[PDB]
Order: sequence, then structure tokens, then C-alpha cells
Amino acid sequence: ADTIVAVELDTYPNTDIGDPSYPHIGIDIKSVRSKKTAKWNMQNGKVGTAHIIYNSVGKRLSAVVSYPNGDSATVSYDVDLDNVLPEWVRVGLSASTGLYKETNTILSWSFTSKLKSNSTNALHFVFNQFSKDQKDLILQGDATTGTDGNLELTRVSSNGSPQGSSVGRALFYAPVHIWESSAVVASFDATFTFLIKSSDSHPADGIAFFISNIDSSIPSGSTGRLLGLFPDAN
Amino acid sequence: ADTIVAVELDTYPNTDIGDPSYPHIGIDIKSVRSKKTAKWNMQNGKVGTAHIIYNSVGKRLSAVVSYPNGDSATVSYDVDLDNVLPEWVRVGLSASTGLYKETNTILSWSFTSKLKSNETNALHFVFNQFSKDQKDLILQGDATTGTDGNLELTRVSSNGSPQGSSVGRALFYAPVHIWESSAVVASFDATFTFLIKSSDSHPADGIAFFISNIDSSIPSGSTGRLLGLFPDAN
Amino acid sequence: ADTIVAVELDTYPNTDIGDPSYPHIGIDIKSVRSKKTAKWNMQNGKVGTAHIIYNSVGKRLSAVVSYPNGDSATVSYDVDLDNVLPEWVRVGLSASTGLYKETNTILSWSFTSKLKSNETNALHFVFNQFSKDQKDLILQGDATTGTDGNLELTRVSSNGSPQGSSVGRALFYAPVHIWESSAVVASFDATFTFLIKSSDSHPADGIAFFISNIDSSIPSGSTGRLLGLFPDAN
Amino acid sequence: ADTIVAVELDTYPNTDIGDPSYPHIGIDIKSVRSKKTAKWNMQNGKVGTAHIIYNSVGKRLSAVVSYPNGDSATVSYDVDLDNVLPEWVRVGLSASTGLYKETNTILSWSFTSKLKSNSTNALHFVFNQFSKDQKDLILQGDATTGTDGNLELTRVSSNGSPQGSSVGRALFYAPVHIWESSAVVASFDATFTFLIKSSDSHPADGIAFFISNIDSSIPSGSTGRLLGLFPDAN
Ligand SMILES: CO[C@@H]1O[C@H](CO)[C@@H](O[C@H]2O[C@H](CO)[C@@H](O)[C@H](O)[C@@H]2O)[C@H](O)[C@@H]1O
Ligand SMILES: CO[C@@H]1O[C@H](CO)[C@@H](O[C@H]2O[C@H](CO)[C@@H](O)[C@H](O)[C@@H]2O)[C@H](O)[C@@H]1O
Ligand SMILES: CO[C@@H]1O[C@H](CO)[C@@H](O[C@H]2O[C@H](CO)[C@@H](O)[C@H](O)[C@@H]2O)[C@H](O)[C@@H]1O
Ligand SMILES: CO[C@@H]1O[C@H](CO)[C@@H](O[C@H]2O[C@H](CO)[C@@H](O)[C@H](O)[C@@H]2O)[C@H](O)[C@@H]1O
Ligand SMILES: [Ca+2]
Ligand SMILES: [Ca+2]
Ligand SMILES: [Ca+2]
Ligand SMILES: [Ca+2]
Ligand SMILES: [Mn+2]
Ligand SMILES: [Mn+2]
Ligand SMILES: [Mn+2]
Ligand SMILES: [Mn+2]
Repeated sequence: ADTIVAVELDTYPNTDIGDPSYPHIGIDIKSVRSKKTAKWNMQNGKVGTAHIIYNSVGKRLSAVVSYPNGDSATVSYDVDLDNVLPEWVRVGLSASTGLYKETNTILSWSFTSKLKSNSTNALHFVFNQFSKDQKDLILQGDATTGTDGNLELTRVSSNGSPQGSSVGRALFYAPVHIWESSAVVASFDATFTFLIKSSDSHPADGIAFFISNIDSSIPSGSTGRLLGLFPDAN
Repeated sequence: ADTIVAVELDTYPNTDIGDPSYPHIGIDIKSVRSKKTAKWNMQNGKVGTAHIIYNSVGKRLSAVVSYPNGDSATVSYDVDLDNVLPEWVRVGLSASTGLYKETNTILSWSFTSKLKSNETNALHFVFNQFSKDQKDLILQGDATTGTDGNLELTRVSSNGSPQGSSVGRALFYAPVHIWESSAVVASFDATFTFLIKSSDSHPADGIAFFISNIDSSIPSGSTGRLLGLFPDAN
Repeated sequence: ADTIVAVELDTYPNTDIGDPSYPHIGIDIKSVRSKKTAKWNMQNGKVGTAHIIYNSVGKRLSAVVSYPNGDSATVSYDVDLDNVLPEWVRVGLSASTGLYKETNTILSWSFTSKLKSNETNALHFVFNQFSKDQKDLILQGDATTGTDGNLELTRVSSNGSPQGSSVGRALFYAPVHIWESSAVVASFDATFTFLIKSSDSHPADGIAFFISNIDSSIPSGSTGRLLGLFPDAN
Repeated sequence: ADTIVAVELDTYPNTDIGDPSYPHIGIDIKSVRSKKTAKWNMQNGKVGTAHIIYNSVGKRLSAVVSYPNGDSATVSYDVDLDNVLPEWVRVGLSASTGLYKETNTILSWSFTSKLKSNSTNALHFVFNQFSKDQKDLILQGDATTGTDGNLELTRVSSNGSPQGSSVGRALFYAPVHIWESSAVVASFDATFTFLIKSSDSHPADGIAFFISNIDSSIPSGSTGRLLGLFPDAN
């Protein structure tokens, strides 16, 4: 299967599969069943910001999600990504809807990865605007870009209305050398701003930043609770 | 054919096709026949640094090549890249040998592109070492990656000996959005360090940083004076 | 006197001292009488962006001023700043009013300087929010920081009204090493966003990004057309 | 007393004040007695690199010291620096010798701090070469810069021999806004490369990256095991 590291903003509690019984942020290591979660109040129709930091030296993947009012949720998990991820990866953003839905709108996305010995390899990109033809993104499933300048990870019905059983992802075009055996520091950070909007009984399913094998594809049947990330709930 | 913008470090005077009659640096705009050149003393077997700066506001593409002893060559050309390049490009390094040869070894290469506004998209990468399997580079022709942690643009022997009739290029994997009609600033810079070494009667043929259409390939017969860049000498 | 290189956003035509007869951006080198100007449509009450670029290869001091409707004015002047500026400087923002007035509100300011090779010294600061007690800015004359996250270079009344005969500057706290003899490029850039509002159909006097000796202070009487920069209009 | 957060590269075990009985990197929070240490193989006369990372999400102050053969030592300590540091600080490098001595030579220092909320205030500096009159560094005690491009924190004799009972520090000229209550992520990193050379039975006393109140000065008698940081060994 693919190998997945993800920070999910999980708007829908699937308690059947380990979710806590609230919207949450969580850190996913090779499983949709988060290794750590924090209660998250998603603010409907508001623009949130997710910051994801992996500290290669502290061996700690950390995330915060916040909204302009001050409200933030924070999660940290101690992990050495050297033992999890392959050396080369693609990075991206994933969202899904299932029986319930929400807009999974990305308004900006940056990423910085650095491999240090004494000499550094580094990759930084920032999207503050997405083109209708955003050639440096691989769009997968239902994901689209433009002309409002946003990345729509799942189907949105152009009057702005979220569609259910949708799954979409965007990966940065270039593979990322995310760790190296000889790298003293293999750190990365990612930032994205998003607009989740739902009028549903409950919003579902969430957005994730993720790191995958290079050839990673949306697994068959990963709408809903699987966030476009996983083939199953294991 | 391809659309090419390049800064050449041309180790070989092809005075039959417009070269000045000395090793030179030059700024190539859709032709191997540089728009501006400066005399350049290539220092055999020394590590040189090339800095390329495109100032989108100043509409000036500038280049310096220097060596540790301070000796530098500078060229600037006034040009609006909006009128030359397609919106989406690949950026890369090119080198060739012909009837004469030299090593065209790249030891480092960084690039930063930024589009403002009204906000900023950016791409920055830096390579200080090149891996055997450098997945974020499209290698073309004879170009191979390290060790000695180096990018060899043209054929060299494992024991350091350059080959004639060689052409190779390395392009960053991701397409770059190099300008956009609504960009207030569409600037970029590139830097690379290189080791050109020859025991030939004359070193040839040079190294270029270039920017091409996304699908750019080595044009047939662009070994030698063309310097993996152009289909002919027009 | 101080030594001043400035990029002026001059709102008030002082035709008796060589201003053209329209609001303009200009490049000032040791004189308030710009070496080069471009006509500028100041958009009253709109948030403008100024971007300022110089490197020691092209030696072209460029500035663009743009508003989010996409109107922009650009000005460039080739000038060798090695020959103009002290090696070490402070960098700053300055603004002034005289008989006529405007708010000279800075909403953000960023600056980068670099000296490469053989390696890099760099200074980069970004202020997107100014703090009430901004310990890394030297505020001079009427300049004040909020709350409201803004820098008001010149005095604004309680009722929102800009006051005349005001001058103020903010300089970054650290000296900046603007050129170094062994450097093979020296580059700087600066960007700032600003909000000039006038209810006089006579906004005055304007805002400058400036570079000066480290001990630079507001020349006496440099309110109004002298922009907080010059002791006289020579 | 100053408030000190520091990462120490402690060459000399002062077991009577809680050092482990080996050279060590440690995390110091308001005491010379490190909250956490790791055993460190100081490679006499090799250029080492220290990397220090903290962010306010993960709140893990991590540091690694490595040498080009790939030997590294890492230490991390979870600590909420909001509760330790003043909001504004100066950042610096400190070193000392006592009865025993070592060159405490700094070959490079880079620092970045950022305060993000909605998408950022930032300070970044890098010194790869120290200038004889480095106007953006505040040198304290025995510390001296240039003409060799290095910063010698402690006294080195004309014949190359390091002197005992020496303390010197370099702080960056500007105050750094290390935390802000409205920031959702405050982060800093620091990298420095160093060359510790002893010809004796033993090297002492070590080098620290430190963060302090803006008016921080060398405490009296803080040569030796106090590393220029602390007034006592409490
Ligand atoms: C076992 O019963 C299930 O009930 C839920 C909804 O109540 C439904 O889950 C689907 O929709 C949610 C919300 O989008 C997703 O999280 C799930 O993955 C799934 O698609 C089941 O289908 C059943 O009715
Ligand atoms: C007609 O004579 C030409 O002679 C030159 C060199 O003697 C040769 O040029 C080749 O080699 C150079 C140097 O490497 C390249 O720049 C050229 O493109 C070419 O490959 C010509 O082929 C002719 O013989
Ligand atoms: C000529 O006498 C004055 O009238 C002028 C206006 O022409 C005024 O100049 C002041 O105001 C302008 C606009 O703000 C500035 O550019 C000048 O420097 C100055 O402050 C004089 O002060 C007198 O009123
Ligand atoms: C016990 O008397 C002293 O001997 C110690 C060392 O054992 C010496 O300490 C000095 O040197 C060490 C090593 O440099 C430092 O860590 C100390 O702080 C101090 O400078 C004393 O000075 C006496 O010689
Ligand atoms: Ca869920
Ligand atoms: Ca040639
Ligand atoms: Ca004027
Ligand atoms: Ca000690
Ligand atoms: Mn979950
Ligand atoms: Mn040529
Ligand atoms: Mn003017
Ligand atoms: Mn210790």
C-alpha cells in the first residue's frame, strides 16, 4: 500500500474507528487512527490556518490549527520519520466528504523541507493563489484549482455548495528528499489556510496535509472517513 | 522549437557564429548568439560560482561568474521576460563538449522564483550535493548525478577525464510559474558552482543556466557550440 | 549631512524644486530631486505596495508601487551604490506632511540584504504587525507604532485626521552591511505596504524607503517636501 | 540577574556543579546546570556544527552538534519559553576558558525567529564571515572578529595558543521578539559552526548559543564553567 504520514483536520467523529467524539486535529502515522489528537473547534465558514512542523532533531511532529479569533488546537507526536517514510516523498493536501459534506477549500499552501549535513538541500514552495492551470500541482480525484484562486480539494457546486462522496488531493509536482541517512537535520514545515463550510447536519470529512510515497494515489474507497489517505481504517 | 533564455559560461570562442574571441559569459535570448557578453577568464580546475538575477521591475537579467581569487565577469541585459518566455517553464543547467572538451561539473545549484501579486507564489530549491538517484531532477542526455555528490552535465570518466561530443542537462522536476500577466514582480535568481577542467588544446564548450518551455529536450545535434540549448546557430 | 539613497512615493508635486507636476515615485541619490521619477496614481485610501530591488551586478535600483486594482508605477535608475553609501547603514521608512497632509500609515515592511561569496552574510526582517513597543525599530520624530499593528510615520489626530508639519521615520535597529569589497554580489530588497489617506484633494508629502548612515537622524526642518530625508532641497 | 536560556557545548566536566563526567551538550534554563545533557565527543580541531531549534507548538528545545565525519550528539528538552524568556531578548554566542582552555572559534552563525498568526514578523541573520568591525554584533568581554572571517569568543594568543580565564560573547545588535501572546507559532533556530582546539589535558570550557534579556551583559566571574552566562553555579 502507500506509506502515509498526515496531519488531519478531521471535522467528523468516526468513533467506530478510533476518532475521539469531537472534531479533532490528529497526527496520522501509517494509519487513519491518529497516534495523537486534540479537540478542535472547526469554525464553519471561517478561514483557518494549519501549521505543521517536523523537528528532525527533536524527533517531533507538531501541528496547530487556528482561526483569527484566537482559538487554536495543538497536537504533537514524538516520532522519527526516518523509520516511517521513504527517503523520497511527495507532499500534498487531501480532503474528503462522505454521507456528510463540507467545502474543503485551500486558500494558501507553503512547505519547506531542508536536509542538512554541513552542505543543505532544501525545497520551499508557497501558493497564495492557485491558477486554473497550476502546473506544479498534481491534482487527484476531485481536486480542482482556480479562478477565484483557491484549491478545491473536493467537489463544490460553483454556487459554493459542498458535494458528498468526494475525494481530492494535490501533491507538489516535485518529489521531496524528506530524509537522508547522512542528514544531521531533516526538518520540514508546512502551512495551509483553508475554508471549511457546511450547512449539513454535520460537516465531514476533513482536510489533511500529507507526506506519501512519490507514486501515491488516492486509495480505492477513501472518501469519507479515510480522508483520501488510507485504503482502510486499520 | 523550444524557447530558451540562458546565461552561458562559454569556454570556447565560436567566432564563426557570433562569439567574441575569448571565453565569455553571455546572456542568450532565444538564440546561442548572445545579446550581451563579457570576457571571462575561466580558471581551469577551479571552482567557479555563477549568479544569475532577473529583476522583473528593473527588467534586467544580470549574471556574474567569479572564482575565489576575486576575478569576476559580469553581464547585464535589459529585457522583459514576459515577452520572451511562456508563463510556465522548466529551469535547468546545460553543458556540452564538442571536438574539444572539459568537465562540466556542477557542485551546487539553487534557484528562487517569486511571483507577486496581489499575493506571493514562490519556489526555492537548493542542491548542495547530488545523489545517485536525484528524483527531483530531470536528467537529459549525458547528465548524471553523484557521487562525488556532483552533477556531471557531460560525460566524464570515473577517473575525471572529460569526453568530447557530449551534451547533458538537468532541469528541476517541477514546472516553474516564471511570470504571470497580473504579477507586479516576477523575479528570479539562480546560483551554481561548477568545476570546469580540461587538458585539451582548448576547453569547450561551456555550461548554461537556462529557462525553457516545460517540455524542453536537448535539440538534436546541440553538442559543441550549441551548448545543449539550441537546434542551430541563428 | 547624512547620506541618503531613497525611493520616494511623492504625493505632492513641488515643481519649484524639480518635482514633476504629478504625484510620482522617484529614485533619490543624495538629493530630494529625484534622479528618475515615474508618474504615480496614488489611490487615496487604498493599501499600496512598494517593492524596491537593488543588486550590485545589475546595479539598477528599481522600485514598483502597485495597488490591488493592478495599477502600478515603476521607476529604475542605474547607480553604483558602492560609490554612494557607507559600507554599513541603517535602512528605514520615512514620511512627512507640510501645509498639506495625509496619513502615512505603514501596514507591513520587509527588508533583505545579502553579501555573497565566497560565503553569504544576510539580514532579513519582516514586520507584518508593528507592536506598541517595537524594540527592533528606532522610531524618529512623529513616528508611532500601535496597536493597531500599524506604523504611523506621521501624526494622525484622534478624529483620524492627518496633521500637517509632521515628519517621522522608522529605522531597523541593527546596522546593515550594505556593501562589502570582497562580496561578489551585494543585494537588497525592501517591500512595504502603506495606506495614504487624505481628505485634502492635496495629499502630502509622501513616504520614502531610505538607506542612510547608521547615525542618520531627521534633518531639522525636513517636514513637507524634504520627506524627513534631506536638510534642503538641493 | 539576567535570564538565560542556552544550549551549551560543554567541553569540560565540572562534576562538582552537576556536569556529567564527560563533555556534553546541554540545555540550560536559568541555570548552568543543564536540565538535559547528552554525551558529546568534541573532536579537537575539527569544525563542528551546532543546530538549535525551538517552536512554541512543540515547545521542544532541541540541539544537535555534529562534525563532518557524522558523529553527532543531540539533546532536547520540553520547555515553555513563554514562561522563561522576556518577550524581547538578544540572542548570542558565548564561550569561556578557566584554568584549562581551548580556542572557541566561531566560523559561522545564522539565526531565524518568526512569529506567525494568520498566513508573520521574522528576523533572520547569517554570518558566514565576520568582519573586523562587525557593526551588527555586540561583542562582549574577550570576543573579537575579522580579518580572518572568524569570531574568536575567547582570547587566542599571538602564537595560536588559547588563553585561560577568558570569556567573550557576541549578541546580534537588534532585539529579537522571541514570543508574542497573539502569535500562534513562535519559532527560532540557530546554527553555528565552531572550531574548538586544545593541545592540553584538557579543553575548557565550552561554547553556548544563548538567549537573554536585551541588556544582558557578561556576569562578573563567569569565566570557566559558567560559560559567560551565569553569575554562579546555582
Ligand atoms: C454504519 O452507519 C453509517 O453511518 C454513517 C453516517 O451516519 C455513514 O458514514 C459515511 O459518511 C460519513 C460522513 O461523511 C463518513 O465519515 C463515512 O466514511 C461514510 O462515508 C455510513 O455510510 C453508514 O450509514
Ligand atoms: C570546419 O572546421 C571546424 O573546426 C572546429 C574545431 O576545430 C569544429 O568545431 C567543433 O568543436 C567545437 C569545440 O568543441 C564546438 O564548439 C563545435 O560545435 C564543433 O563540435 C567543427 O566541427 C569544424 O570541424
Ligand atoms: C509658498 O509658501 C507656502 O505654501 C507652500 C505650499 O506651496 C507650503 O509648503 C509646505 O507644504 C508643502 C505641501 O505639504 C510641502 O511640500 C512643503 O515642504 C511645505 O511644508 C509652505 O509651507 C507655505 O505654506
Ligand atoms: C579547585 O581549584 C581549581 O581547580 C579548578 C579546576 O579543577 C579550577 O577551575 C577553573 O577551571 C575550570 C576548567 O577551565 C573551570 O571550569 C572553572 O570554572 C575554573 O575556571 C580553579 O580555578 C582552581 O584552579
Ligand atoms: Ca473522522
Ligand atoms: Ca562557444
Ligand atoms: Ca514632493
Ligand atoms: Ca563544564
Ligand atoms: Mn480522526
Ligand atoms: Mn557564446
Ligand atoms: Mn519628488
Ligand atoms: Mn555542563
